[PDB]
Amino acid sequence: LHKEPATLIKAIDGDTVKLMYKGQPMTFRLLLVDTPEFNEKYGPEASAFTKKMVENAKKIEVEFDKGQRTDKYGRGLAYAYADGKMVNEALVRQGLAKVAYVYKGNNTHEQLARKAEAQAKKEKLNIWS
Ligand SMILES: Cc1cn([C@H]2C[C@H](OP(=O)(O)O)[C@@H](COP(=O)(O)O)O2)c(=O)[nH]c1=O
Ligand SMILES: [Ca+2]
Repeated sequence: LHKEPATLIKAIDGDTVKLMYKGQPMTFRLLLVDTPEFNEKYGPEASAFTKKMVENAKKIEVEFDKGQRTDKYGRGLAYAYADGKMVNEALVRQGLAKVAYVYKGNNTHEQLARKAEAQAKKEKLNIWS
């Protein structure tokens, strides 16, 4: 997989963000994860976590997997990086997202995400508390 440039337009919630990609505004949904909705427990903390990561980043990148690049709602499906650190994995590591929506052929980082989830669960963090 390859990292490509993008710039932040605006934070949305724990697992969606509006980015400019190839010069066009798009909503991105983060692959392999599910954060709580803002109305749910840990939703606001997940939103804040993603917001801080993407707003503080000097460089945002997106990486598409091998399969579908947009979902049925027109959202981009990607792994997002802030100053080289994967947002998707970082949310799971912090117990702010569950590994979820693992579809075959867009699952390159599944192992990495599951290992983060195991560690978060062992530490009893947030969702796992
Ligand atoms: C993350 C992801 C979500 N989706 C779709 C499945 C779910 O459909 P439904 O809306 O029919 O439940 C939805 C969940 O996204 P959200 O968690 O943002 O609600 O997005 C994909 O199709 N591919 C993906 O990789
Ligand atoms: Ca969600």
